[PDB]
Amino acid sequence: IRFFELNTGAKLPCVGLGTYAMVATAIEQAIKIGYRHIDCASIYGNEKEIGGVLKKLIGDGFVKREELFITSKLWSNDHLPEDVPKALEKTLQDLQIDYVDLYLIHWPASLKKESLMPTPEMLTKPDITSTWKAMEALYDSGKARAIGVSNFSSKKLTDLLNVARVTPAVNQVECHPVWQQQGLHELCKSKGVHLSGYSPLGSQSKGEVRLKVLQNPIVTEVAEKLGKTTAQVALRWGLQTGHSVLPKSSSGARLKENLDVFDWSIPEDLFTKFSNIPQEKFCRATEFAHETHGFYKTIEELWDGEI
Ligand SMILES: NC(=O)c1ccc[n+]([C@@H]2O[C@H](COP(=O)([O-])OP(=O)(O)OC[C@H]3O[C@@H](n4cnc5c(N)ncnc54)[C@H](OP(=O)(O)O)[C@@H]3O)[C@@H](O)[C@H]2O)c1
Repeated sequence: IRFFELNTGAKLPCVGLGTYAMVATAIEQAIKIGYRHIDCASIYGNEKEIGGVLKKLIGDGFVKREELFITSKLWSNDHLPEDVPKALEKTLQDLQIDYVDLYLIHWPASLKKESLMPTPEMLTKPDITSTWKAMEALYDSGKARAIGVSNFSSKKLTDLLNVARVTPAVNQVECHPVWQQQGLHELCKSKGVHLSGYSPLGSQSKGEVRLKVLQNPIVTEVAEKLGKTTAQVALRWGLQTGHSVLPKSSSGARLKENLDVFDWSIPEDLFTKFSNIPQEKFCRATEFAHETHGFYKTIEELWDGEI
C-alpha cells in the first residue's frame, strides 16, 4: 500500500523527495526521516552533493542501495544519441551509484549541446525516437532500471508509445488539485504507464504561486474537517488520484509532515469536492517555445493544448 508497481515489476515508493533547490543537509535529513524515493535531475546542479549523502548513508549501513529508488533526468541539451549515455554516466558518477532506478527524458523539447538554460536561439528540432532508442540502450545495459519521460502531453506520450520497443514506465508531469490531469491519468492507466506528480504542493514558482494549492478554499475546508494540514491533504489527494507525489521541503518539520499521508484518507464526500477547483498550470515552459526561433512555436504546441 506504500508503492506503485511499474510495468517493469519494480516498486516505486508513493512519496518521493523533490530535490530542486535542495541542499545536502536537507536530503540527508529527509532520508533519516523516512524518504526512500529521491527525485533528482542533472539540471538541479546538486547531484554531486546528493551522491555524497548517499555514499555516507549506504556506507554507514543506514540504508542499503536496494532500499532507495533514485530517479534522474536527461537534460534537453543532451538529447542527441551520442550524448544520452554520457549524460547518464555523469549523473551516476555524481550520485556515486552504479545505476538509477528511473531515468526520464526531462522535456520533449531539445537544446543545442553547448547550451544549458533554454533560450530561443538554443532551441532545436527534437528527435524523440532517436533519444528514446538511446534511453532503451541504457535500460538494456542496466544503467537505468526503468526509463520514462517527463512533461509529455497525451499526444506526445501516445506518439512515443507507437514507436517504442520498451514501453515508458513513468510520465512525470505537474499534478496537484489545481492541475488534475484527468485525461492523462486515463491514458496512462490504460497503457500501464505510471503518472508521477511533480510540484504536488503547487511548485516553487516566485510570487507564492503555491498558495493556489496550499490555501485553496476546498483544500482548506477538507484540511479543517480532517484535522490535517493543507499540504497533507494536497498530497493525500494525489495518492488517492493514483499518482506518486514528489514534495520538496528544506524543513525537517515539513519533510516529516509530508510523509504522514498513509494512515488516513479523504472520504469520498470530500474527495468529490475537488472537482470544482479552478484549473491552471504553473510550470508553463515558455522557455521551450518561440514563434520565430523555436521548434514548438507556442506553449500550446509544446503541450498539445494541455495547458
Ligand atoms: N520533471 C519536471 O520538469 C519537474 C518540474 C518541477 C518539479 N519537479 C520535481 O518535483 C519536485 C517538487 O516540486 P517543487 O519543487 O516545484 O515544489 P512542491 O513540492 O510543489 O512545493 C515546494 C514548496 O512548498 C513548500 N512546502 C513543502 N512542504 C510544505 C508544507 N508541509 N507546508 C507548507 N509548505 C510546504 C516548500 O518550501 P520549503 O522548502 O521552504 O519548505 C516549497 O516552497 C521538485 O523538487 C522536483 O524534484 C520536476
